[PDB]
Order: sequence, then structure tokens, then C-alpha cells
Amino acid sequence: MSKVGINGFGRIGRLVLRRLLEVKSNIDVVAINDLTSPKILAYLLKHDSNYGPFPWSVDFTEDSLIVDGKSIAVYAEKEAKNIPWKAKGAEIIVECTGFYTSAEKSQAHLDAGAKKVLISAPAGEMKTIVYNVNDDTLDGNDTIVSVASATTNCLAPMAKALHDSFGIEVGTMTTIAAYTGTQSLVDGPRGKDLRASRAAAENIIPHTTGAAKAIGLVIPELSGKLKGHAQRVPVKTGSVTELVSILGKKVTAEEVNNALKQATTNNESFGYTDEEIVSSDIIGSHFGSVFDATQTEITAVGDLQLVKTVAWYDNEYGFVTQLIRTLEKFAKL
Amino acid sequence: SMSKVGINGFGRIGRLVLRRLLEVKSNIDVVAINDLTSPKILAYLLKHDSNYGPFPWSVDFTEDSLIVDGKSIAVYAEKEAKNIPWKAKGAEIIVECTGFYTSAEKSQAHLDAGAKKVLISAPAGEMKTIVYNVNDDTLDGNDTIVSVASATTNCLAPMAKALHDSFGIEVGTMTTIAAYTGTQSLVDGPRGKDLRASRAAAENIIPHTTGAAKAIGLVIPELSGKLKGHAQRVPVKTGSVTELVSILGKKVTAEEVNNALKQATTNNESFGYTDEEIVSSDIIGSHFGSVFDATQTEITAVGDLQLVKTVAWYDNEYGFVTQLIRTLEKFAKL
Amino acid sequence: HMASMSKVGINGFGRIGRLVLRRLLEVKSNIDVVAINDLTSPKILAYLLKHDSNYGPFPWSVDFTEDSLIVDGKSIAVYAEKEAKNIPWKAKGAEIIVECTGFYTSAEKSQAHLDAGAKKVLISAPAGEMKTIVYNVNDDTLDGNDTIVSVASATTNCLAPMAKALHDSFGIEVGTMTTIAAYTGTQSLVDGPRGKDLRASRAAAENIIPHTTGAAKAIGLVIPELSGKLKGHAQRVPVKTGSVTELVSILGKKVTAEEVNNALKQATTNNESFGYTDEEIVSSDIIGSHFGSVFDATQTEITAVGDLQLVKTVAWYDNEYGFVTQLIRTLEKFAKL
Amino acid sequence: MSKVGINGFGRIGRLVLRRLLEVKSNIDVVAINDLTSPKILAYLLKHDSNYGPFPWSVDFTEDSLIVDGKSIAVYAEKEAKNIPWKAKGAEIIVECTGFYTSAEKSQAHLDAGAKKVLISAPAGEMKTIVYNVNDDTLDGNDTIVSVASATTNCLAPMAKALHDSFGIEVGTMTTIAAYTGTQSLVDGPRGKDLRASRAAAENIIPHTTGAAKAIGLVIPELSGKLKGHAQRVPVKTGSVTELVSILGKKVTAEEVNNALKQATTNNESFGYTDEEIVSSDIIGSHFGSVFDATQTEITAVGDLQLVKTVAWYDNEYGFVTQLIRTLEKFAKL
Ligand SMILES: NC(=O)c1ccc[n+]([C@@H]2O[C@H](COP(=O)([O-])OP(=O)(O)OC[C@H]3O[C@@H](n4cnc5c(N)ncnc54)[C@H](O)[C@@H]3O)[C@@H](O)[C@H]2O)c1
Ligand SMILES: NC(=O)c1ccc[n+]([C@@H]2O[C@H](COP(=O)([O-])OP(=O)(O)OC[C@H]3O[C@@H](n4cnc5c(N)ncnc54)[C@H](O)[C@@H]3O)[C@@H](O)[C@H]2O)c1
Ligand SMILES: NC(=O)c1ccc[n+]([C@@H]2O[C@H](COP(=O)([O-])OP(=O)(O)OC[C@H]3O[C@@H](n4cnc5c(N)ncnc54)[C@H](O)[C@@H]3O)[C@@H](O)[C@H]2O)c1
Ligand SMILES: NC(=O)c1ccc[n+]([C@@H]2O[C@H](COP(=O)([O-])OP(=O)(O)OC[C@H]3O[C@@H](n4cnc5c(N)ncnc54)[C@H](O)[C@@H]3O)[C@@H](O)[C@H]2O)c1
Ligand SMILES: [Cl-]
Ligand SMILES: [Cl-]
Ligand SMILES: [Cl-]
Ligand SMILES: [Cl-]
Ligand SMILES: [Cl-]
Ligand SMILES: [Cl-]
Ligand SMILES: [Cl-]
Ligand SMILES: [Cl-]
Ligand SMILES: [Cl-]
Ligand SMILES: [Cl-]
Ligand SMILES: [Cl-]
Repeated sequence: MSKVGINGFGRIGRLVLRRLLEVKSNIDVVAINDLTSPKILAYLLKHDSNYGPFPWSVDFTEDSLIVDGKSIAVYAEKEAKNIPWKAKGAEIIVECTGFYTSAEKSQAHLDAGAKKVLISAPAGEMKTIVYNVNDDTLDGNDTIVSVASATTNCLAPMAKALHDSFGIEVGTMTTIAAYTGTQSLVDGPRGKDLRASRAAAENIIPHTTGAAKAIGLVIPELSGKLKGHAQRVPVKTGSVTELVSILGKKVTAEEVNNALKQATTNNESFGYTDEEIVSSDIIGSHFGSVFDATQTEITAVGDLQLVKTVAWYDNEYGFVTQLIRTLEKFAKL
Repeated sequence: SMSKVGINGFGRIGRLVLRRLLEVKSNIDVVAINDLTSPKILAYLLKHDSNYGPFPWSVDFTEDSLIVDGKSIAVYAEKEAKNIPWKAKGAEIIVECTGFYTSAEKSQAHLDAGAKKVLISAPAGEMKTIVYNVNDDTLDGNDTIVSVASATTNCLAPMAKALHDSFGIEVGTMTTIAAYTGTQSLVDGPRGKDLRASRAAAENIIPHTTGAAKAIGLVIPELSGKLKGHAQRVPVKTGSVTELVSILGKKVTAEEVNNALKQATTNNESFGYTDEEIVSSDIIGSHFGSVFDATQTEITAVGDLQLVKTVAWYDNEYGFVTQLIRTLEKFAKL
Repeated sequence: HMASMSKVGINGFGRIGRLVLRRLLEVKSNIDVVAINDLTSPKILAYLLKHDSNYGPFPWSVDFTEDSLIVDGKSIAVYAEKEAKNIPWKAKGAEIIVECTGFYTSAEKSQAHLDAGAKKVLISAPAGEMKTIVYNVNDDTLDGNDTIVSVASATTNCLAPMAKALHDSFGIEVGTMTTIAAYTGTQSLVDGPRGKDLRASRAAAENIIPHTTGAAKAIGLVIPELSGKLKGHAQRVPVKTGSVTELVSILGKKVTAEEVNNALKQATTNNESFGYTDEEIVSSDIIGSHFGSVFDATQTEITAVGDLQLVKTVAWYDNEYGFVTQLIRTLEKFAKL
Repeated sequence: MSKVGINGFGRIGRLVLRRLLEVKSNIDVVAINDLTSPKILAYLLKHDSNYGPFPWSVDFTEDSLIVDGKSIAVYAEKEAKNIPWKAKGAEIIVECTGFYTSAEKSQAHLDAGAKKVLISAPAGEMKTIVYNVNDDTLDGNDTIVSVASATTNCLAPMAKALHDSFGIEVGTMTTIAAYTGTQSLVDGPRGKDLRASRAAAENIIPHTTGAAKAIGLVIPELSGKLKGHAQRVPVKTGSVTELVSILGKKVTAEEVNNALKQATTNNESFGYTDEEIVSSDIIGSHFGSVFDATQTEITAVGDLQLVKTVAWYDNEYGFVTQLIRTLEKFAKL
């Protein structure tokens, strides 16, 4: 299988390699570009605060990591057009920096000699894939594709199942989510977002997300029908997404749960639980989303009905399992 | 009028009841406390507070009392309310904060033990349940035992009242993203029969059932049975937020919803307004029961369908207590 | 070969009790857990066993009935007796009790399990002056006549291997210890009474909390030559698990940091209980450790003015799982004596 | 001199202003240099996650803050030598960025028109002041001074009291300390320090500190006699320092506690407690250091004795009170 380069060896970038080795993928990771020395990247890869020790050996040289006995080139080019992707033949770039989230920006990797780029974040109006929701839309002509956010990978499977079974007329989502590197440790400036400047592990922090707003890139029939936001909270990873919908049909909780159970069957992207789990129980999940039947709520007065559905997600590893599913298919095309 | 209070349960709420009475220089005096522990320990906890810092007045103790700002408070340690000697120091109104007497029948014990009225710091079934500046006009001179519901109820009710008066609420569901509390667990282990309550609270997002929405009809009778809800408990020590998703009886804009709220909060000592980009730690110490945040208002419309999301902050300890005390000061004078 | 004892009961299916079962299964021990006594329903114990905040999903299947757990297909009886003397351990023939409640920390208290039909008891905590074992430090003192034994605290299992190595190589004349340690269920979630100790009443995930420990004071039970030569305490802090112990010593010899690190390295060679690191690790890196203690050469410090010298040595420990590994090593040996 | 500028309006820089206003200082803060807009600085000054709402009014303009009705110029120069300090006549700079911690570096403020610099951090071999320990060494001719670290301000009054009473012959320190902005929110590169790269609110993290090694600048007789380090842990502010010493005389715990009690009497910088406090009770302290008699420990075998003494410190607000005490004195010489 294809050779891969990772741009941005951060939380997502590191976990991309972790998961590729875990599934014994035929993808060959040949190069990493970041901003730092191999010594520091080796340290971060070996020791992880959320997932514990790297399951394979890790060393470094002047200009590479040696991971499980295999060499991976390390570059330190702030501008992607300068990355020497041709030197080890990286053909598909997993773009994980947060700084090339558009077609025009990620073109820099094609200019630097890669064939294709898979962006680990929403990236505007480009093909945007949630594996096992719309990955059938990928074809052999696609060169730059997005996997949207972790929140999108949580929300889309639930929304798709509800829409297929009952119709969603309108809905709003809140995700109660783990804090991430976009936030701040101590109160201090963090770009232009005032809320992002506040100490993440000491606060409930409202936070804008486009997961609902841009859901039409993944599920066309739902364009413009959803809105939402996030409340970021002090858990290191592991998150939960609530959706409150008006559906096309009156339902019971059992009926909603059964429909979802059915959608999750033989679906390695979308899991089901009727156990009273909590966020730490999703840490390390191999699903993009886990529907939780225990939290389903129907509120009805006369002809009016509100349906609340909830799914968990490991915004780090869980999401990464989706990104890797997508990467495997994209590399085959 | 009545001017002497007894506190049953000198916990998070009990201690803050005393703090707040003193802060507002109430004419109501706490004359007795009933707990399970020694005055030495109660003194220690009153002086040193993890959420609110050092007590602003002097605190000392004897074998059977606290001495707060130089005034003597009796301390009893009776497992069973019916045995608390409330007449000894003349406690007329019991602020019942233990979680163990949340019914008319149960709290009757305080009256059997000599007090005249009981205000329960929690939901307590079908009795008069007051959210100050929503339905406190329902209290009369014949009431002896009343509830001030939960902190979540005090957050939800004012927001729900203002929306309902201006627009009508046809149906709604809430989720409160809430500070963990002493009903939860520090490390994973049994916590009665509730599975989720058994999990380490400072290391998890934990779904948690709450009756705030289900029982809203005690506070706002026209919303009776129209709302549902739950909580997600998260790792902050105090400071919480309630989101309500409603279908209203009129199409609206966010500007219009926020203006209606601004009007309802204006000169309203119980219900505040912000259009600043605040986070939970900025609500710690709030003197409101609920602070509407106009920055989080969202209207989702598709044709004739419309979902309105409104959001209010609450200091589930001190904020709520300010309400409890508003209610207490009025209840003392009927 | 005559059968060694192979059937275990766990009293207190708590943080430690659930990890005992976990580690026994993990290492494919020939010891079988046949019964558990706690104060709750199988339903709740099964939920807590399946879902762990610190170590994640249980790696084997878990189901339950009205009076048992079914774990990896094997039935384990569940009893609910608050008094140990009433536990019906004979029903499934539990021979060795792993006593993990915190309520029977003496020989007088734990011999109730013998009354209740067990043959031996291993206590997951200090339990007075009984035989107290830190594996790979003094487990050679265990013999066939020991009936009730302690493995001391997680802090003792961290401290002892370091103190043993230093004392063997250089001599410890006097020393004091501070452990910076994860919070535990003896502490409080919110500020409120917690028995008689004032500090234990404070919100554990929101404070640094000084905390008394006997690990140094009772070190003579494990290393007799240091009896009465050490004091110390803990500072409990807001991490869920994973802890570190610092020891400051006056030694019998002048040393360099390098000579200390090398002596410790040799003491950790061929030693499944005591590890060594020279990497810049932090506490989350010790979570799930299979050692009782990991000596961290990066934190060694020698302060020397003329003839006077103070030596600081630091070891990490996973107070939950790492300690549990030491308990299980001792249990396996106890069972075969 | 009564006109001050603040370089770096961070945790320390903002609390500098808060404390100045709280004590009604006659110091006039005329200018602030940062990198961010006044809008964002206003928001941060108004809402503090550790200390709650700012007690005075705060507005802004495109180039100023208006605090309690008074205008403060805001500049945005990333090089100190370009800061226009002469425009509003800022004479004393409180240097709070962490990037000018030497004489040669802070010289830039003087080239830029200031007359004195007070550095909020250790700054090498220059005049270094712990107030109520050695502020009587501050000289009319000093133009660049340091107030060392929060940890130095905790350690120094305790060490001085012990040393005057008993003699300290050698000693080592460990501070168990709240995390700060030099650490990381998520695992990721943080300069060259590997430990600084790890998620600060999810770990105990060993951290080097010069508080003991450079004690000689403050207490010259203890020069070269102390070493120490930190363990950084997940509390937002509020810290504790332990010192283990060999003293020149045999002592009891009562005797150590009495000597320290005396040292704290009528001492605005050094407090005493015999209550069973924990770290959150130090937050908002007006002392640089609070000796805790409850943790004193004497370990004795034959004629060998080790003495463990312990002091709390609000590494933010507490240290800042010391910085202000020193600034007030400095401004008047
Ligand atoms: N919860 C999550 O963490 C999560 C989930 C889904 C998607 N994402 C997305 O994945 C992307 C990265 O997220 P993350 O949490 O890993 O961030 P992170 O900060 O942990 O990692 C970013 C990495 O990129 C590096 N970097 C920054 N600029 C660079 C440049 N110009 N060239 C090369 N390297 C550069 C940094 O050194 C860092 O190592 C973002 O687009 C984010 O939205 C994150
Ligand atoms: N913490 C919050 O956010 C919050 C908000 C609103 C309402 N409440 C309600 O107020 C009440 C107390 O809550 P809290 O958080 O203060 O709890 P807490 O656990 O902090 O305090 C309860 C106190 O009562 C004592 N107690 C228990 N049983 C007793 C008895 N039989 N006699 C005397 N004392 C006894 C305990 O020793 C403790 O000091 C509950 O009904 C709760 O639902 C709590
Ligand atoms: N947590 C640690 O870091 C750690 C490390 C080493 C040793 N220990 C020790 O191990 C023991 C337990 O610690 P833990 O953290 O598991 O405590 P825990 O509170 O998690 O577990 C105790 C378990 O015992 C049960 N229990 C309590 N009283 C009982 C009784 N009378 N009969 C039956 N069951 C009862 C509880 O319901 C709970 O399930 C203690 O002695 C503790 O000192 C703890
Ligand atoms: N927080 C503590 O506990 C503490 C205690 C003792 C000493 N200190 C020291 O005080 C100093 C600052 O600490 P802090 O905790 O406030 O850090 P912080 O990161 O909160 O604040 C630094 C501020 O300086 C600004 N800044 C960065 N580079 C700049 C530049 N070149 N020009 C202008 N502004 C710039 C940042 O935007 C930020 O607003 C450091 O030297 C630190 O070691 C901190
Ligand atoms: Cl580029
Ligand atoms: Cl992100
Ligand atoms: Cl939206
Ligand atoms: Cl509660
Ligand atoms: Cl409900
Ligand atoms: Cl017994
Ligand atoms: Cl314990
Ligand atoms: Cl001791
Ligand atoms: Cl410069
Ligand atoms: Cl710092
Ligand atoms: Cl040093």
C-alpha cells in the first residue's frame, strides 16, 4: 500500500501512527514534518498522558525516528510547500497541523510533490467524509479531502440513523467535550476567541463548533436543518454529544433505541451501549461514535415532540480510528 | 415575625446559609446547628472553605458551640430530628439541609421538636416550592413547611418564566452542565443503588438524573408536564450552566429573545443578565440564583418549525443560597 | 506434586480488590478467585468491574446473577456480610483471603476470616506489627507457619526497595520521606466531615493535602536495621492514580549522584518488583506499571557542604496497579508455602 | 518615581495592577506592553479564573485600557528596546514576560527610556530582593533588580528564620507547586524541556527551580548550602515548600515553631499558621510565605538530626504582594 507522510505530529498525528501500527496497516509511514527535534518527537511518542506507553519501540537519530525498527524521516519546515515529500516518496499526506484547513492551503503538499491530502479537521466546502456514513462518495479523482471534526464523527452517524428511520425536521446539538490544545492552560491570550483564553481545566467554557452547521457536506438531506455548540470541560479526552430533534414521526424511546441498535449492527464505526457508562469509559474506543440508549428522552405535549439522543466519542483515539478507516480507502482508490 | 434560625445539616449549603446571612447583615440569627460531628470540625470547615476562601468573620468553638463573630451558636448531634432540642436556644425556623427529611411528613419532626416552620433546601415532593422572584407570592402566613427546590430549579425557573410570559413555552428539554456535588463519589465505588453516582466525579463527565424540569409545574403551574431534563456532572468544584431547548408559541429572533430576558432581569435581584463571554469560574460567588447569557442564545428555524436554545449560568452553591436566604427572610415575616 | 493452596476469597471488592482479580487473570495465575464479600449487589460489583476510570474496560467478559459474578466464563460467589466472621468462605472453599476493606488491619481483626473457615489471610494494608512483606525486599522471611500477613502500603512498597538498596550499598543513618501522592477513597470529594482528621475532610481533587503515613515510621517491619531511623509524610494531590516518593538521607559514606544511580541500577537488575528509569517521565507514565517502585535516576541530588551530605532519591509508583502487582507476587508465594 | 509601566500583562502583570489598586498605592501605572489587543486584555483583567471579578471598572479603546476611570496606554512591541516608555513617562518597568531575565536583556527597557526595571523572576547575578528578608540591601543606585521566584519568596523567610535561630549547615527543598503558563495543556512541544511538554493538569511533573541554588543572592551566608526542585501538580494556584535541613543545634519541634512564630510577629511578608490548612486556603494570601507549624518534623538517631519545615505560598497573589512591597520601596530610593 501507499506511502504516507504526516504533517503535524501532535495529538492527532501521533495517534495516526499508533493506530496504523495497531491495525498492522499496509500503509507505509515514511515521513513526518513538525516544528521540533526528533529527540522531542521521540519523547512525546513514547510517553502519552492519555494512552500510556507506546506499544512499539521508539528511538531517534539526527533526522529521523526509528519506530519498531523502521525509519521515518523527520522534517521541520513551517511552510508546507518546502517539505521534501519526494525524498522518501510520501504520496498521501495526513494533514494534522490545523494550519492548512482549505483546498487552497493544502495544495502546498501537492506542489511539494504529494498526490493526495487527507485533512484531520473541517476544511470548508470540500468532500468531507464520515466513514460509514458517506465514504461511498470517495472516488479515484479526489485529491484533497477532510474528515471533519471529532464532533462531526460523533453527530453524523446518529443523525443519519434518525433521518433514515424517522426524518429529522430540525435539530440542535450540544457537545460536552474534553478540552484540547486550542485552549489555554492559564488565563491568557489565545488568538481572538475570548473564551479560548480561559484556563481549560478550571472551567466550563462555551465554544463554537461547525459540526452541526456544516453537516450537509456529510448528510446532504440535512443541510441547514441543524445548529449547535460545545461546552468544553475539564476531562483530558472523552466527550459526549446531545441532539434535540423534531422528527417526522411520533416515536417511543424503545423505537428510537431499536432503530439505532439496528444501524450500529455490523458497523465498525458506530457502536451501541445500554450500559450506564461515563466519559472515561470511552477513552480508547475504536468507534467514531457510541450511541447511548440509556440517555434517550422523548418529551411530548399533544402533537409536539422533542427527541433527545446522546452519543459518546473519544475525540482523540475514536476519531483517529475513523480518520484511519478513511485513509485506508482513500489510499486504495 | 421570626428572627431565630436553626440549621439541620451543617454541610456545603448549611455553612453557606450562615455565611450569607452574615454578609447581608440579616436580622435573622442562626442560634443552633444540628450535625453529626464535633464543633471542632464544624469550626474548621466553616473557617476554611475550598470554594469561597477564608470565612470573613471570627470563628471559635467550645465542646457544645460555635462562636461566630463573637456570638454563641449551639451545636447538637442528634441523628434524629425529633430529638433536636430546638427550644433551648429558641430556634423558630429550621433550614433543613441534610437531604434526609425531604418531605412534609419527615420535616414535621422539627415542629414536634419545637420549631414553628421548616425551609427545606431541596425538592421535597408536592408542597409549596419556591423560587424567589418567580412564585414567592404564593407563600402565606399559614405555611409551615416549604421547599426552595434545587439549584438547577432556581436556574431553570426564572429563564422559563420569562420565555413563557413573553412567547409561551409549548414543550422543552433541558440539560444542565453542572459542578459535581457530595452525592457523587471521589473514587469508583458503590454509592447506593445508582450506577453513575459510583464513578469518580472529578475524572468524568457523568450523566445524572434531576427533577428540575419534571417538577417545574410546582413553581410555574402552566408549565406543568411540559418540560423534561437531566444533568451532565463534570469536574468543576462549583459553577454550573443550564441550557433549555424549547418550542415557543411565537416565531422569534435571538435579539428579541435576549431583549425579553434583559427586561425580565432589570432590577431583579434574583435573576441577572450578561452579554460578556464568561466561563463557569466567573459565576463562583454570584449573588443571583441564575444569570442569563445572551451570548449563547440560538434559534434554529426550518419553515414553521423553530427550536430556541437559551442558557443561564448558576452558582449552584452560593447563588442558590442567596435565593434560599431571600426566601427565608420573607417566610420569617408572614 | 502436592497441591499448593489455589482458592482465594477477596474481602472488599474496591479499588484494590477489583485490581487483584484483574492482575490474577492478566498473569494467568493458577490461583482462582472463588468468592468475593462486599456490601453491595452483584449488579453493582459487575458494573464497577467492567468499567474502570483509571484502567479502562475490563479485558474479560463480565456478567452476574443474583448472588454471583461470571468473569471470563467462571462463576465467583458474592456475599454481603459486614462482619468477616460471618462470611461463608467454606461454601466454595476459599483458602486464602485477600483482605482489602481497610477495616481488619490487625491480626485480632483479620483472624475472623479463619473463624469463618479460611486458612490464611493477606492484608492489603499495614496491620500493626505482624509479619509485613515487601516482595523482593524481605519475602524470604515468609514461612509455612505464617497465617496472617500484611503487604504494608503502596508507599511502603515504593520506599522499601530504594531504602534497601541504599542501605545495603552505603548505609542509611537517618532519613525523612515525602510522598507526593494521588488521592484515594479515604479522602473527601467535597469539604465535609471525614472522621476525626481535619485535612481528610477537604476536597481532594482541588487541593494539595498534607497527610499522615506510617510507611517510614514502620519501615523496621521490612528492613530491621532501619527501625526508627526514618520519618515521613505525604502530600496528597489531584491525580487519580500514580505517585512519587522522595527520600532525603544522611548516608554512612560520601557519594556522587552517579555512584547512587549505579547502585540502584544494580539493585533493579533481574528484579521484577523494582524498575529503573533515566527518562524524563511524569506520573501518568507510571499508571499500569508492573513494578512496586520505579527509581528515577533523573531526580537524584547530592547536597554536600564540607563533611556534611544530604542525599535525595526519588521513586515513582502506581499506588493502585503497581502495588497490586506486589500484593499478587506475595500472594503467589504465600499460597505455595 | 511614581510612574510605572508593565511589560507582559499576564498572570503576574495583571495581578500587579490589581494589588496596586487594592492597597491604594500612589504608584501610577501609565503604560502596559503586551502582544494582544486592548479588547482581549480588558476581558482578561475583568474575569479572573483564580481571583474572580476585577473589583474596579474596566473599559478599553483601540490603544488603551481605562481602569477605575484612568487611562493606561497599551503598546504591542515584541522587542523591549522599541517600547515607547517615554510617551507617558513610565520610569519603572515591572518586567513580567519571562523573556528579559538578565541585566543585559532588561537593559533594553533603559535604552527605551525607562529609569529602573523590577524583574518578576530570577535574573542571574544581580540585586535580588525578598522583601522582609533583604530589602535593606536595595540601594538608591540600583536600576535593574529581581524579586526572584515565588518559590524564593516562600523559602527565604523560612530559611532566614532557621538560620538566624539555629544555623543551617546544609539543606534540600522540594516545593509541591501549582502549575503555571510555562507548562502545557496537552502533551506537545514546549521548547527543549521534555517535562514541560506534558499535560500539566493531568500529571505530577518534576521541574527544576533555582530557589535554593541561588539563595545566596538573598541570604549570603547560605550561598551554596541549599539545593532543591519542584513537583508541579494539578492545582490552579497555591503551593507548598518543604525544607529538610541539618541545623547547627539540636532542637525540638516546639522550639523550631517558637523561633518561626517570633520571626513572623509584626511581619507583613511572613505569616504563621498552626491550623490544618490545605492549598486552597492560601489562595489570595497577602503574605509571601506562611509557615505551617503543623508539619514540622524532627528526625533524630543518636547525635544526627534532620529538620523538616514547611511553608505555604500563593505563588500568584502572594508573591505579587512581595513584588509590590519591593516596587514601592524601589520607586522611592
Ligand atoms: N480532539 C482533538 O484533539 C481533535 C479531534 C479531531 C480533530 N482535531 C484536529 O486535528 C488537527 C490537530 O489537532 P491536535 O489536537 O493534534 O493539535 P496539537 O496542537 O496537539 O498538534 C499540532 C501539531 O502540529 C504542529 N504544528 C503546528 N504548526 C505547524 C506547521 N506549520 N508545520 C508543521 N507542524 C506544525 C505542532 O508542533 C503540533 O505538534 C486540528 O486540525 C484539530 O482541529 C483534533
Ligand atoms: N451542593 C449543591 O450544589 C446543592 C445545591 C442545591 C441544593 N442542595 C441540597 O441541600 C442539601 C444538602 O446538600 P449539600 O451539597 O450541602 O450536602 P453536604 O453533604 O455538603 O452536607 C450535608 C451535611 O448534613 C450532615 N448530615 C447528614 N445526615 C444528617 C443527619 N441525619 N442529621 C444532621 N446532619 C446530617 C452531614 O454531616 C453534612 O455536614 C441536599 O438536600 C441537597 O440536595 C445542594
Ligand atoms: N488506593 C490505594 O492507593 C491503596 C494502595 C495500597 C493499599 N491500599 C489499601 O487497601 C485497602 C482498600 O483500599 P481501596 O482504595 O480499595 O479502598 P476502597 O474504598 O476502594 O475499597 C473498599 C471496598 O471494601 C468494601 N467494604 C468496606 N467495608 C466493608 C466490610 N466491612 N465488609 C465487606 N466489604 C467492605 C467497600 O464497599 C469497597 O468496595 C485499604 O486497606 C487501603 O489502605 C490502598
Ligand atoms: N505564575 C507564577 O506562579 C509565577 C510566580 C513567580 C514568578 N513568575 C514569573 O513572572 C513572569 C511572568 O509569569 P506569568 O505566570 O505571568 O506568565 P504568563 O504567561 O501568564 O504572562 C506573560 C505575559 O507576557 C506576554 N508576553 C510574552 N512575551 C512578550 C513580549 N516579548 N513582550 C510583551 N509581552 C509578552 C504574554 O502575552 C502574557 O500576557 C515570569 O518571568 C515567571 O517566571 C510567575
Ligand atoms: Cl506553504
Ligand atoms: Cl481541536
Ligand atoms: Cl451552528
Ligand atoms: Cl446535591
Ligand atoms: Cl425528566
Ligand atoms: Cl468480624
Ligand atoms: Cl488508602
Ligand atoms: Cl513518621
Ligand atoms: Cl530588546
Ligand atoms: Cl513560571
Ligand atoms: Cl539545586
